[PDB]
Amino acid sequence: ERVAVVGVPMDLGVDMGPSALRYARLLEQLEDLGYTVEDLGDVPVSLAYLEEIRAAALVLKERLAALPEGVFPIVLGGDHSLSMGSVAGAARGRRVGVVWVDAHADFNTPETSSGNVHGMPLAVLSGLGHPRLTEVFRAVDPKDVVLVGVRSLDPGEKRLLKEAGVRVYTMHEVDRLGVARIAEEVLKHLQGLPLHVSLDADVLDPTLAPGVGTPVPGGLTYREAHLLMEILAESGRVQSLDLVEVNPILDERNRTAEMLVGLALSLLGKRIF
Amino acid sequence: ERVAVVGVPMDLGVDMGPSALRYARLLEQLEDLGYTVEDLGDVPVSLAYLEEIRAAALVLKERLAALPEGVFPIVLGGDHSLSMGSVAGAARGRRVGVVWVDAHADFNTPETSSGNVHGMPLAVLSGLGHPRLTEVFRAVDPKDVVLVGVRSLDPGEKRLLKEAGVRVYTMHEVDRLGVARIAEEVLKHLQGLPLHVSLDADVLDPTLAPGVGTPVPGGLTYREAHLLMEILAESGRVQSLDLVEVNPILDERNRTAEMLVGLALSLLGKRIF
Amino acid sequence: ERVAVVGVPMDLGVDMGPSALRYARLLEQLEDLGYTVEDLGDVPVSLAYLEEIRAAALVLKERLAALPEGVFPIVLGGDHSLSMGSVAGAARGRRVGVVWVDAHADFNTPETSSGNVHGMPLAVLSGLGHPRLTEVFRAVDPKDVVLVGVRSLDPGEKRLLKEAGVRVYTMHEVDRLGVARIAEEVLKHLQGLPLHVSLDADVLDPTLAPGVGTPVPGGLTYREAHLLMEILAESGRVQSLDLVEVNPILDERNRTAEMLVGLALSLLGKRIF
Amino acid sequence: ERVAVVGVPMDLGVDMGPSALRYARLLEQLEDLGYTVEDLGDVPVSLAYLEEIRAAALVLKERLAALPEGVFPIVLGGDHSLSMGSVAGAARGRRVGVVWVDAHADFNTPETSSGNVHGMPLAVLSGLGHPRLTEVFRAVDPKDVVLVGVRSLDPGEKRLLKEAGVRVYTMHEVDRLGVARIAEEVLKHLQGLPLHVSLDADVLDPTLAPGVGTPVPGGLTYREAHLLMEILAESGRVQSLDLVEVNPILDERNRTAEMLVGLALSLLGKRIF
Amino acid sequence: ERVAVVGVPMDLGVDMGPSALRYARLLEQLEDLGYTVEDLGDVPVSLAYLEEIRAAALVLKERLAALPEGVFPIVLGGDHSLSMGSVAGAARGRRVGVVWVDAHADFNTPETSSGNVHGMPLAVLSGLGHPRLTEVFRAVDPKDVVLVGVRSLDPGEKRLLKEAGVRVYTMHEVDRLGVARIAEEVLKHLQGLPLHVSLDADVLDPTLAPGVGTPVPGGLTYREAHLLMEILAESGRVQSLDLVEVNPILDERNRTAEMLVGLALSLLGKRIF
Amino acid sequence: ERVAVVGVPMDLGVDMGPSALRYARLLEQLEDLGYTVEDLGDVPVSLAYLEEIRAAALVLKERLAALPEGVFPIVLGGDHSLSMGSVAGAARGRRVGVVWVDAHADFNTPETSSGNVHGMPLAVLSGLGHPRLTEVFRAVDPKDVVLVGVRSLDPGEKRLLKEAGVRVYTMHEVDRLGVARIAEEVLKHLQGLPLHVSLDADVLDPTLAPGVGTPVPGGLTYREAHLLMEILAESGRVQSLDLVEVNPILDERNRTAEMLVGLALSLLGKRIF
Ligand SMILES: N[C@@H](CCCC[NH3+])C(=O)O
Ligand SMILES: N[C@@H](CCCC[NH3+])C(=O)O
Ligand SMILES: N[C@@H](CCCC[NH3+])C(=O)O
Ligand SMILES: N[C@@H](CCCC[NH3+])C(=O)O
Ligand SMILES: N[C@@H](CCCC[NH3+])C(=O)O
Ligand SMILES: N[C@@H](CCCC[NH3+])C(=O)O
Ligand SMILES: [Mn+2]
Ligand SMILES: [Mn+2]
Ligand SMILES: [Mn+2]
Ligand SMILES: [Mn+2]
Ligand SMILES: [Mn+2]
Ligand SMILES: [Mn+2]
Ligand SMILES: [Mn+2]
Ligand SMILES: [Mn+2]
Ligand SMILES: [Mn+2]
Ligand SMILES: [Mn+2]
Ligand SMILES: [Mn+2]
Ligand SMILES: [Mn+2]
Repeated sequence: ERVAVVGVPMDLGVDMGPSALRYARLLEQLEDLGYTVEDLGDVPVSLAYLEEIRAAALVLKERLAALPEGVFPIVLGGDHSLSMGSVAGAARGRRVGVVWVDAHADFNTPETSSGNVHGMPLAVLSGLGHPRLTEVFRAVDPKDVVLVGVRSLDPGEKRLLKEAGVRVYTMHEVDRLGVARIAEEVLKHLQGLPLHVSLDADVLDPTLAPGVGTPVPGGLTYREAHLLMEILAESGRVQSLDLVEVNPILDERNRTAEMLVGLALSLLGKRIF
Repeated sequence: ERVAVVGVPMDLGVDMGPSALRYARLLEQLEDLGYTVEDLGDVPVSLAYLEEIRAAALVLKERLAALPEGVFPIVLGGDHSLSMGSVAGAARGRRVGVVWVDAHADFNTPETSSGNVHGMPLAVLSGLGHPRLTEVFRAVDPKDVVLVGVRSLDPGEKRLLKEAGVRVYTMHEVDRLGVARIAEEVLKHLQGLPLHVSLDADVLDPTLAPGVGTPVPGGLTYREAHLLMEILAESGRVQSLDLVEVNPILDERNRTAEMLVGLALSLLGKRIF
Repeated sequence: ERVAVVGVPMDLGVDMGPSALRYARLLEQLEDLGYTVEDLGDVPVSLAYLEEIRAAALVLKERLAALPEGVFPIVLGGDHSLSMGSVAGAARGRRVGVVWVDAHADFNTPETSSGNVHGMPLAVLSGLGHPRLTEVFRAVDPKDVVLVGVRSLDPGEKRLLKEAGVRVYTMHEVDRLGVARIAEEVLKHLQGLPLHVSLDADVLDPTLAPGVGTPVPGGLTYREAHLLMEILAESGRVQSLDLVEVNPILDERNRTAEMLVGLALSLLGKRIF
Repeated sequence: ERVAVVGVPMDLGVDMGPSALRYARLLEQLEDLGYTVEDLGDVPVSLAYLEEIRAAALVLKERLAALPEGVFPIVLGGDHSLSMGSVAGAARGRRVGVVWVDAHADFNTPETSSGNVHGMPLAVLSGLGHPRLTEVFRAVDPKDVVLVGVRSLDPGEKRLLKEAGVRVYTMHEVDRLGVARIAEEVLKHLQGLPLHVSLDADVLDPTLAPGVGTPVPGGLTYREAHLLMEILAESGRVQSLDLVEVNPILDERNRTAEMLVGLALSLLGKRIF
Repeated sequence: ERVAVVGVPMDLGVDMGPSALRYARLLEQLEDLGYTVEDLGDVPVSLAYLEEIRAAALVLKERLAALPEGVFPIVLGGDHSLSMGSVAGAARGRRVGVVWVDAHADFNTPETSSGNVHGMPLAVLSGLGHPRLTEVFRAVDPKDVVLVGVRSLDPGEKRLLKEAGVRVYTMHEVDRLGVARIAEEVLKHLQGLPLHVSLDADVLDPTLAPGVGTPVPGGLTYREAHLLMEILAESGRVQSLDLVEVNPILDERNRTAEMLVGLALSLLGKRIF
Repeated sequence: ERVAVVGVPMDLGVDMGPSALRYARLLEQLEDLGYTVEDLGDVPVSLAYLEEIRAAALVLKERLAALPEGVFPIVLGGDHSLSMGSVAGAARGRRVGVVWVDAHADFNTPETSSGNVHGMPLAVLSGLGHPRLTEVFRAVDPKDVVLVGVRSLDPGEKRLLKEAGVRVYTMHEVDRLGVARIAEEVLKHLQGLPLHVSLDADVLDPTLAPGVGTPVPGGLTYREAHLLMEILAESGRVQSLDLVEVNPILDERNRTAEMLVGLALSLLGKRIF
């Protein structure tokens, strides 16, 4: 019944993502859906910038852990790095499954690689990476993580993912199996666990979502993304959500932000029938 | 072997739809397919406009009912309201299955809703709605009706559809099951019955068919629409067809009209092999 | 030019009907008439027996549907129940008119009645009755059905027939109008449609055709039956035929089977001049 | 989400009530509350005047009955007589509970009494009174009616009310039990039913609402009226509302109209917290 | 249309339950209802007996999973322990709602308690209990389970039920709310899911069903039990059924078995009107 | 103030019902209630027996029609067939509502069915059935009839009841709505009309009233039956009553007759407070 929205304008043009999502009327539409919604505003944001990222993500983690239970958090973001804080915070010390819907795996470590932290959050959350990050953000077991829509990986990432035993559904599996079957398998693999969904806008085909920093051709269609959100919603186990990497500076008429808002609605129960 | 084409330029810019469809060479192409074709011209068209709609639809019903049996009728339209007359007329007092391919259910009543009659034809045909319409247009049992491609419904419509027991395949089912399976299920549900296909241009994704009054994203692809028509055609039970809601004023290079003409050809037997 | 004969020795002594008909030289006489004939042998036959009947009729339906078009099928039978499969199969998914020449209407449902399925085939074909049957055998529309020679009906049957709007020519109409006029009206009522003739031996007066399970006095004379067949033949629209209910165990010198073979020859063009 | 406002400037100076209510910014404030509002304008108004009243109320009934379901109607009025049409029209043929908040019971018949029709609407609605009125306005069972705030009754009225079994909460009961308890009892007595609230401005103490034709001392306080509206709103069952008897000619700075507009907002969800 | 009946004479005198139920003409009456029925015979049955129970339940699970889809399975039993296999098998790997109509919750684990396995099946099915059982029988999410008619619970059970979040309707709720409302709430709570109904004879008042191992006073009346079955039947979502714990050795004239057969008929569509 | 009791010992062991009812001191208790009572004795009684039934019922009709108005008639019976005469006679040519409290609908016609006339009285009274009966006993419009407590119907009866538009409250509705609400709805449905109550002993659960020819489990409880009678009594519109189908030969200590006598007392005003 209750939903809390918090923004993380972190870009360490994605820092404009939270405003774009708000402008796509995420809040008004959540209310039309029957939810009572509260906008918590934005979390202050001031190798590269590791400490600054740590500081911001820490505020986020603490902000989410404070929420009275029963309040569904939706984090609007810039960098996917914010997920280190959102997942750790939203998990509330309990075992949660993570469904990472992204064109990338974000499973790099300082060792595997351009040194961008927003390319290592899922690894950090899994307990792999720089100590200053894992010490406060490790929050999920690699076996309780599922990647969906992946189509671009670094050599080092591939190794780590395999070593860690993370279930990965690349676009190859999406094409081969279909979203309906994959969604079912995702729920089975993470059965009995509350689920945190982290949705990176770049999972959508670039033709549909141009407003992303690292576009990769051959992504999910509008319909597949909605189906995935609908099936995950049906499970009734989704407890939190990240809407990240929206970059209005590369977008067209804010359609990428509008896309993600529509997907959030589907994930929270909006149905045709 | 025989096909009769009649237009209903009713908009009570869709009134330009019949001309657009004729300009897309529906007639010439039906002949290339081996059918002998006759253009019957247009039916005269002069809450909102209920009596005027009733009058026009009545002329249409009578015109179709008077056709010699064995002559396949294709009604070109503006408003989907014309289907009250086309289905009642093409049914010939007989039990017919109705396959409504539309982004909407057109199952509203004066009570459920903007008062537009073109949003109530399927309800009327099923015997629900204003007495002045149901008294002369009721023509199908709700159980012999199947909706395909629906992605937008009003609250009242949902209730009526469930109460009536109408089989509904929304885009969610389309994504989940696939058109092939849905087409098979349609034929099974309406097994042994002649079939009337009512095709609303808006069932197609807006990116593919922009020339429609009420576009709704996430529609059928070009291929899916043809596959549906081809499987229905294989049954050999299709007996009549409506090609409605084409709006050239909102279209681009008449591509929406061309889309529907191609779909009509597939429904009438055109095959790749 | 081509005729295919198939037997259905179903009695769920009419199971001996196919052999009796073959022994009456149906095949040799069809050849003398100029047809190239192929005997397909018999379809395997193993409330009462509904599933067994469904199985056998389904094999029949598939066998007929698989025939190359242009091949006239003649089904020899025991129970008239086989018509659920012969009509559905011979229809080939297209609209066909049914001329049911029988002393009975076979229009009962499980509700209207002794529970014998061979008393419900026409109702099933018309979409009325047990779901397990109508779901695979519904194949004709009530207004495309004409009963000729009826002289015995159950109370429930009368209701269903009137509700369904089936054109019925009982012996009262035969006596009042004459076969010539009735045949003309049958063709008019089913104008433009290919015709399936289902001939039950009991339509003939018992004095002429004793070999039937449920004889009813006051039936058609030898000449009337031949006149009906000859006029239907002249239309050039007859596409399939059932020769059912021949029971050699109750017959005299196989004359009933010989009667039906003679009528089949008239239906297929045999003429005095 | 949707609200429709219609006025009935009937005084057969209360005819100036609709304008006064509109000038109190009822519409603008409903929008600030989040509702989408449509002003339908006024219904034409031309023993005493029974036929003229009937005509106007009939137009009103039809106008409300034609509204798409889901649209909350608020009728602005002069005479409370308009309620014969508003309740009958807003009921939509279904069983509805009526909460009549008035200093009077308006339960007179031509027999019980000054012949003013605006003193008989509730009786008429309950099926008691002149045939010309009950024949088209009877719309509620006396047992689904609850009067709140009554402090002035005619001898005849008392008899009819008791005979009919109408639940009446006079100011004596208000003083004794308190509005909170009375509001709870009202919802219980009319449990499971959609509610129509008819608010007569004279239910409020004259010192607070001087702009009324028949002021009666000892009415509801500002706070009690708002509490009643808030508790009724919490039920989520209120479907329609009448704001009647506002007379600007006897008012002071339009405060009575402003009072009612404030109460309408409370009834529609406005809350301090 | 199709029903398969299988018995599990497990008592590890309830082992005589399957014969008692068959003697109550379950099969003959299902056919009178219009279903085609097949008796699959019985599944071989040879802390306490955990492995033997596991073996039998496994055979049952496989037998049901192997059934062609569309075939409604009814499992006749001795011990309710058989449900570990019937539910897992009937679920067919898909998400199913479970309606457990029992005087007990059968939600014990080896830890919570007399060590009887037939007092732990629902817990096992929910994934709680001995590993040897949960590894092959876990098949439902605690949130998709609803208990109806409970009137006897162990301290440990109460904890587990609350921890798991299982919706429980004890006889207190039944008395307070009424079966009509409870049935509605059950369907809502398990909306959109196929339903498996597990009916324990002891849910019925002992005065009505004496033939049960653990009778508990204050149970459901004959009418309440039929109403529950009728409302669940109306949903059209019931896909499987268990009829367990019938003990003819403690019964009177087999009335408990006859009671359950009647309830099965109501659940499968039998209605007064 | 005045009550007339007449018996109809018709069984064409229910013929012993009138004596059983008298022995239950119906008369003495009616006097204790304040009524002046007169026993008119019994009406002479000499497909099946249609003419004999007609003759007896006719004598009954004439006997009741001849009673001075203001005298409440109570007819004690054997067969419910007597109601053809009691209702027609008690109606006195005026429009009366009929409350048929029975486990059966008695709405059969010679066509719908074992040919027992006592299974067709309500139909006859409604103008459906054998001409010999309807010509002299038709006396009520199907729309002024309400059945309460029904739990057993023949297929044909269902059709006739729906066709005729008779309001039917089966035990399913009783369980769902409760007698209180049903009694209110009965009075509303028959508002403004004098009421004739026909009470068949078999409406009561067999466990409570074993003395009936066709017992059907799941009937009304003692309290429900008294509540129904008390609410009908409160209306003050009940004008006549039949107490039928009491069979002392199948009864236990005349408790069924005592049950009905008690119910008559409640119907005639006996109250606890
Ligand atoms: N509309 C936002 C711009 C996004 C800024 C994020 N820091 C603001 O101007 O407040
Ligand atoms: N070419 C057609 C145009 C279709 C018009 C819509 N009422 C004409 O104007 O004759
Ligand atoms: N001539 C066949 C007899 C068919 C009668 C029924 N199955 C045979 O005996 O081989
Ligand atoms: N303001 C209104 C006056 C109240 C009218 C009521 N009929 C007008 O001048 O339109
Ligand atoms: N009639 C059953 C008896 C059920 C006893 C429990 N195993 C049998 O086949 O012997
Ligand atoms: N005691 C009554 C008995 C009624 C049985 C019905 N004809 C008598 O012999 O007069
Ligand atoms: Mn990412
Ligand atoms: Mn990414
Ligand atoms: Mn449409
Ligand atoms: Mn549309
Ligand atoms: Mn026949
Ligand atoms: Mn026959
Ligand atoms: Mn008033
Ligand atoms: Mn007043
Ligand atoms: Mn149990
Ligand atoms: Mn139990
Ligand atoms: Mn009766
Ligand atoms: Mn009865």
